[PDB]
Amino acid sequence: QLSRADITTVSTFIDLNITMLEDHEFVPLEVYTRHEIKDSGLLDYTEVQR
Amino acid sequence: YNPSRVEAFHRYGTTVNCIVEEVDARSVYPYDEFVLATGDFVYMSPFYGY
Ligand SMILES: *[C@@H]1O[C@H](CO)[C@@H](O)[C@H](O)[C@H]1NC(C)=O
Repeated sequence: QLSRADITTVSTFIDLNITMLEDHEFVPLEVYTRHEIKDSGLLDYTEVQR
Repeated sequence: YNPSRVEAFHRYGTTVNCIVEEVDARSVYPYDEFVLATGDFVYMSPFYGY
């Protein structure tokens, strides 16, 4: 009696590798926050009047 | 009102016009002060009271 792995084996199937799409996490990103846009002005009427 | 016309003389004429208006007040956090529609600042919390 001999084991099943003692004889050479050939794959009769046509392998098809399937790599699922990895999960992705999106982080917040802004070129200019609303605070930066407000600060872009040279003068602010609110602060000047205050 | 202005003074009556008297030759080569300076005159002072006072005018007092009572005015009452309904203005929209605005305030921001910490709400320690508020502004008026006329652009005048009021350094008092809108909720101040006894
Ligand atoms: C992936 O597919 C290939 C054939 O494209 C196959 O040879 C391989 O054993 C498969 N599995 C792994 C883990 O690479």
